[PDB]
Amino acid sequence: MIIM
Amino acid sequence: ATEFTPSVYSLVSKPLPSNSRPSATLDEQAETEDLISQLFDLTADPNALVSEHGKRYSGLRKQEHTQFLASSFFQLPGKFVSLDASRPWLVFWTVHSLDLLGVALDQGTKDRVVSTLLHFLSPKGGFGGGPANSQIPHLLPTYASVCSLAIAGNDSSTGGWKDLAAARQSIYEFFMRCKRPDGGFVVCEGGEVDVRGTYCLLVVATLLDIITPELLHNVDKFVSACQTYEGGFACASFPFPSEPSCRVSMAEAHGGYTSCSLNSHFLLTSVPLPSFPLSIDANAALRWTVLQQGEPIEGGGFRGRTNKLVDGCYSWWVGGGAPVAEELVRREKSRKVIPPIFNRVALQEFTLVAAQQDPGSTGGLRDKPGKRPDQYHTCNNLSGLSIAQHKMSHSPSTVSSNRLKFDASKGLPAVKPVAPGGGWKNEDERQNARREIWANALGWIEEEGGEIIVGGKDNRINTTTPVFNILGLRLKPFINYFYCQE
Amino acid sequence: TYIPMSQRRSWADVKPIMQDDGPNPVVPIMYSEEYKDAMDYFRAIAAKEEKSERALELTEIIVRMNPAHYTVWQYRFSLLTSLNKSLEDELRLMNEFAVQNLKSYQVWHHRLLLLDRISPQDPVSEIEYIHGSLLPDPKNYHTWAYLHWLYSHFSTLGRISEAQWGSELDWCNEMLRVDGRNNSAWGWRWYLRVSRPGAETSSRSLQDELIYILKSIHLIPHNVSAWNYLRGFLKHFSLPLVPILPAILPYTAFGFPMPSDPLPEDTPLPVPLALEYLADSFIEQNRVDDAAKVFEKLSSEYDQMRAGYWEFRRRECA
Ligand SMILES: CC(C)=CCC/C(C)=C/CC/C(C)=C/CONC(=O)CP(=O)(O)O
Ligand SMILES: O=S(=O)(O)C[C@H](O)CNC1CCCCC1
Ligand SMILES: O=S(=O)(O)C[C@H](O)CNC1CCCCC1
Ligand SMILES: O=S(=O)(O)C[C@H](O)CNC1CCCCC1
Ligand SMILES: [Zn+2]
Repeated sequence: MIIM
Repeated sequence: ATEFTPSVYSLVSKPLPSNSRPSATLDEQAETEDLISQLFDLTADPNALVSEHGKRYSGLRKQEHTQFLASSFFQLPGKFVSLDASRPWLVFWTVHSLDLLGVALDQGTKDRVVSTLLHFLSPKGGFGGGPANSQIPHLLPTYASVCSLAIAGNDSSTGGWKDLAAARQSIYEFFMRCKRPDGGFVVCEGGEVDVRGTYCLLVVATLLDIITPELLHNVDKFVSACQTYEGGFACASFPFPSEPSCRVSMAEAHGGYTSCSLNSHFLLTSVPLPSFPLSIDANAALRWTVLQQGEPIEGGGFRGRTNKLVDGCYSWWVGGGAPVAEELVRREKSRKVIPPIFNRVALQEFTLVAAQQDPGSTGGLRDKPGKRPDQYHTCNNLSGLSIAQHKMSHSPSTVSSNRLKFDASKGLPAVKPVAPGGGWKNEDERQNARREIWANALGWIEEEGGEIIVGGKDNRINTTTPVFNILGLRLKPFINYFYCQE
Repeated sequence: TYIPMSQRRSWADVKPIMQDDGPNPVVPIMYSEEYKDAMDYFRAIAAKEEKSERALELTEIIVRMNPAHYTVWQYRFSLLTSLNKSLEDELRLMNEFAVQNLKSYQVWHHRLLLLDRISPQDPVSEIEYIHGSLLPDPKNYHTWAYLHWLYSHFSTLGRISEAQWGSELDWCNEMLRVDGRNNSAWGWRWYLRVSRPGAETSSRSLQDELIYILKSIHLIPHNVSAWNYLRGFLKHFSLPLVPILPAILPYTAFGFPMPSDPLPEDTPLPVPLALEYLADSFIEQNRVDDAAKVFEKLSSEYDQMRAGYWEFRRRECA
């Protein structure tokens, strides 16, 4: 879930 | 409504041809084609009138997805430490998904959401990924926190919106501290510069009535120069000095950054500044968007960039960008002087057949078969599913009706710009800006008769708004609060 | 077993600060004892704005447990600059992070800040490191973005020689030889050959580029990357499509590369983007009805996933  | 949206089950599935030239890309592609097509083969065609015997039923397992989101909502295992700086996103993914699934939180739980997020708000401006005593503010948690407050908050003393209104000047000052002269923003102090930050900042500034000319200077140029030769948008553009002599995109067109770029640009088109925003190539963006929808053998899901794999989260990033690209293309056609632009049926089939967790397990939606579901893919699969189910367009007559009802005499205090001449020239110009920005933010409609609910009406989820990605029934009272409209 | 930091002599003077979640927070994470302890003391360190070696060590401990912790990375870089630490030693640590799987938007940005501050007169060793790092994942988006930034930043300083640019194109050509479907390497070629400010634009270079593009299409006729590059190339340089049509027409069923006379095996025809090329070339010739016919076939027969888009393009012809 790495969007930041 | 389906003449030009053929079901995946109605088309011939065939592998991407090799041309007798093997490569690592093709090995992964073929393996993924096998995985998805085998699951479709095991699943009853959702368009069939009576569900077939032995096959899996593809109906949207709304209660399983609710339970998936509930269990992670009140306690996360220690492994989620890797998302400790992303907890506002965990909130947003959860509460937007529940909105889409039509599941209400009780007031006590909503109050817990509001209180958790307000503890992430720094007095100097902005939300961080965790409590203000532990994390500095960051543009991305600020978007996720603000949107989550739109979903879970209210106008009362415990509703969070009042605190947001009081934070407008400090949030604005945080945004201005993030601003680079070339039109990019750092995501946080010392942080990276890309269109994720631009998108998150512009959404929040639009919703909270804190847009100024000085905030926006060169922001359009930074985004426009992110467009690549493929027609999508890269993460960032690089400014070469002579202000800059030229700007160059820094990587591939990607669904995530194309979503942020289209949405940012769209938000800027509401702003009444001269020769602003610098144009993009809307036709090339529309072409890139539709080219990323996968073939029937890969379930009609979207990929995020050329020659990579389909992934359910791009139902939102790429699928949700389609109405925006379509509207920008419509505007250019009208400036020079209706069939669906992507396969709305196939995208729903991908969501129902491939992106749901296998039945009777943990629930949740996922990137693709073989991947564990998580909150992020649950939210983005459902957000994209909503865009596929409901024909969203930006309605000039709706914007015109919004302009007719806008009350420019109501509003919160104007922001005080950081530079003396950085605000609007006068109240005529500022109020016209407030009217245009508010009226266009509320311009998205679901087209009557445009609904396509693959698999029957029990699969229907609520309508999300393009650009913002919250339900219209959340967006309207939220932005009305901050602009003092009613 | 674990030794709490309240029991450490080096830390005995620091009163930890608890996380300020409020009464009953949503999405709470059940932190390990080690992580909670380190963050309790980081909160104390950061609140007092201590810039020290123990604070530096603490930030490493935290980003090893959570590489995405942007606040701690920000503090770590401010420590490095405050303490005048060896940024070359820090780069060596960052090589290991990506090696020990520790990666993120923050690790990559930290590396960029290091390179910006070191400001090497010659960034060749970093260029070579980045090339090597692409072996496990040759499409890693942050890495390709970082490589673009590195060449762009150091070329603005005048520090990229003609030899360096030439070896970079050699490296890019080898990447596309190993996997011509690597769209990230196609994007890099576009920077090297077209978009970067120092790129040569001559009659020779346009001819060479078109040869490379067409050779690439004939090697992999269904490679979308090569087709998009061809279309971007022609559009960018305002080159007409018709003069190249001989090399494209065999896929729609002179002096530039033509398809192999027996087309490679596993090349089913028509290639939809070849039809897109043909239709756009009809539009170039104002033969709008011949273009509409090709769009209709893409819609109804040859690219039915995009039936609606191709129908839209058909209607535009009227
Ligand atoms: C509002 C926000 C935070 C938008 C972010 C949207 C996204 C998804 C941006 C993409 C980030 C990115 C390029 C990560 C790189 O690693 N991801 C992949 O490689 C996945 P793929 O193979 O599909 O490209
Ligand atoms: O798939 S979902 O709709 O989200 C939830 C499950 O179907 C629940 N199945 C129950 C089995 C026993 C009888 C009552 C229903
Ligand atoms: O008054 S404000 O500046 O708005 C908020 C306080 O400074 C909180 N600072 C935190 C200290 C620990 C590290 C993360 C930031
Ligand atoms: O409203 S309609 O589209 O005509 C038809 C219904 O929605 C069908 N929903 C199913 C009913 C039986 C249980 C599983 C779902
Ligand atoms: Zn994904």
